[PDB]
Formats: sequence, structure tokens, C-alpha cells
Amino acid sequence: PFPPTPPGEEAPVEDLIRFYNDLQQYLNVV
Repeated sequence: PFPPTPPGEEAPVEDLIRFYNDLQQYLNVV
């Protein structure tokens, strides 16, 4: 499934960087 949930537009851009970090784990996590 997809554990990480994308941030809203109001969420700080830093959240987007973390999302990419968590998304990277998804690929390695498979």
C-alpha cells in the first residue's frame, strides 16, 4: 500500500521534501 500521505498546498514546502524522502523508501521498500 502507500503509507506516506502527500501534504496539502498550505503545508510548508519542507513537507514536500520529506514526502520525496518517504516515497524513496517506498521504492526500496517495494
